Amino acid sequence: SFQTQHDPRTRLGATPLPGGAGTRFRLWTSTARTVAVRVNGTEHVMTSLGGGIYELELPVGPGARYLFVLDGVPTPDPYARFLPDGVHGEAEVVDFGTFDWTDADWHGIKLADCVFYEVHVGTFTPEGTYRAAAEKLPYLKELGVTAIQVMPLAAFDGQRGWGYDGAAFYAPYAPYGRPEDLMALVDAAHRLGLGVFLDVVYNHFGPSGNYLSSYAPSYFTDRFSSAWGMGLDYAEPHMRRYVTGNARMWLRDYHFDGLRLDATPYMTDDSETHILTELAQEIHELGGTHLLLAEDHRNLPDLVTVNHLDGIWTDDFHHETRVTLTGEQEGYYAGYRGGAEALAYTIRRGWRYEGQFWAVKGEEHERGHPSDALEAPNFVYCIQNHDQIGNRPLGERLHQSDGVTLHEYRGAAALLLTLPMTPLLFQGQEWAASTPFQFFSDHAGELGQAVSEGRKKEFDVPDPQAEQTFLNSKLNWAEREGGEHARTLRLYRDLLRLRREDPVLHNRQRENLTTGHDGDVLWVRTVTGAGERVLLWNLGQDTRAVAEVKLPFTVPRRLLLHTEGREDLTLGAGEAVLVG
Ligand SMILES: OC[C@H]1O[C@H](O[C@H]2O[C@H](CO)[C@@H](O)[C@H](O)[C@H]2O)[C@H](O)[C@@H](O)[C@@H]1O
Ligand SMILES: OC[C@H]1O[C@H](O[C@H]2O[C@H](CO)[C@@H](O)[C@H](O)[C@H]2O)[C@H](O)[C@@H](O)[C@@H]1O
Ligand SMILES: OC[C@H]1O[C@@H](O)[C@H](O)[C@@H](O)[C@@H]1O
Ligand SMILES: OC[C@H]1O[C@H](O)[C@H](O)[C@@H](O)[C@@H]1O
Ligand SMILES: [Mg+2]
Repeated sequence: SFQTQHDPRTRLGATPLPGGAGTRFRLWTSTARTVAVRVNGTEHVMTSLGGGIYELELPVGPGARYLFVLDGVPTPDPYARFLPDGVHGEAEVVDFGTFDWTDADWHGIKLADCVFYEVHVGTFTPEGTYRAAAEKLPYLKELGVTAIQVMPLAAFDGQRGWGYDGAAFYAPYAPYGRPEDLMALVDAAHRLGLGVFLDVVYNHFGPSGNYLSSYAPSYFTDRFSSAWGMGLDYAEPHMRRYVTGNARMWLRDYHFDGLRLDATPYMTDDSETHILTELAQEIHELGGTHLLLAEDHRNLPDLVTVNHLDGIWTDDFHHETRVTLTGEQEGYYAGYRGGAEALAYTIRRGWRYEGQFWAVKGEEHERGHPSDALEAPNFVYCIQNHDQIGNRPLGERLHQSDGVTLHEYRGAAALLLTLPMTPLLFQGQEWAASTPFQFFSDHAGELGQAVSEGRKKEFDVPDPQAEQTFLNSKLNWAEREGGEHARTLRLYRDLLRLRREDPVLHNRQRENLTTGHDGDVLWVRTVTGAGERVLLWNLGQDTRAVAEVKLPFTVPRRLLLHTEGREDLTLGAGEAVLVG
């Protein structure tokens, strides 16, 4: 009996009318005294319906250009479906009915079947567009990933950016391509049997191009703030519907299989039904198999069990892994010892912090909750993602950090890709890419200068505003064909094939997973009705024979995969083996 709050009849923004009758324009304003739409350069006064709702139907169709005029001020449409001249410009009318989808036989992807591959459209290819990205889909299918995780596409200011400065949430960022180019990308992925997920940012708007307050200051609250402005007021139903409307667009209109909600701890809502719960209700009302994941550092199972999200990006695994390999202790890395025993524990518990004191200076509190309710697929694990690379001063990747060997990097991949938790890989990870992933932006004027200054002060640090910082983050595809890059790629392929094919590795139950250690050797054991597998990872500096590792069970004898392709059951420093 949940009824969506959304009706195409009353949708805010510009919506094509049936019967070729044109377009219905709608907006909500709490403060404007005069309200007009400017279409293709001509102003038309809009009809006042009450409740600050304004509407007008005109015989213009898809492709018409418009913005609204509030008390005589031309103002971009926050509900714009496309912004061909960027976030300060006219919107284009978009008709979602005209694209010829060929993915009728695609029915989404279950979380337990996902191996995510995180893509930044601007850097994934030289062109930095959906059309160029689509040409890499067969490579990704053959690689063995099953779901692309696309960084945010909401329009933001400037000619490149990560996506976290999105301001017009309904408008795919024009430099990447037109709406139909995005549809072509999703349709192509589906035809290859790959899922496509989108990163969406419902905790804040970027600093440039967000005009919602021009319509109604009450979209936002002074009670709390975001990084860029006033906090998003989830007590206000129009603010709720701005994001639930947006979620439904991406899923229904662009055929995304799921969404990754950025920084859910900062979606503040004291309503009876939390906005996260209402998001789940709204997307499920679509009657598909769409998934919602949360990026959430609180180690809070209620995200799944109460808000009915599907899973959670859980960084304790990533952090424990990095500290294991580097010994670093700056910032939140101080929360972790690292090492075989620490990793065994963190895997056993899903996440490490289940209520214990987090002693990180400046952040001290009792962090997290018991993980018992969560099942293996509910945890999303990685050893690399945009933040864990990009929030480093030089944006270097794990194998590029001081004191990490390629052998260790390959061992880390084996651990990640054999665990029943849902893995995520960052673009280029699979071939040990030579290129960093640095923080880049392209804001205008004083704001641009403030970002450059901000980055310098926070930590030579590459200037985020420099074109070179963007270009230095571009993938170099040719390099994967040779040397250590090719070796790493072969291993990733072998791991992903084993994940797919191995009947024991099909396990998705924490009940069947056990872990432990002998000195600096980590072991991870899976036992199902199909058999037994053990992953051993030598995190020490010396060589260890599998036969001499003390285990509370008899080690399986058959060598299924060795991270350095060795014939015998011996582990060099940093190496791993899967036995069965
Ligand atoms: O404060 C938020 C929630 O805390 C508890 O929920 C967590 O802790 C429980 C055991 O302490 C677990 O059973 C549960 O899976 C966790 O999410 C509390 O039980 C909830 O009602 C609170 O909302
Ligand atoms: O070598 C001095 C440091 O020893 C420990 O850290 C190392 O050993 C950990 C396993 O116990 C690894 O995770 C870590 O990468 C190593 O640096 C100790 O924890 C540190 O506090 C010492 O500085
Ligand atoms: O993983 C825990 C960390 O997550 C970060 O994203 C939080 O903002 C930071 O405060 C915390 O130390
Ligand atoms: O601005 C007048 C009213 O406009 C809309 O109804 C908002 O949903 C409501 O919260 C507000 O009180
Ligand atoms: Mg020992």
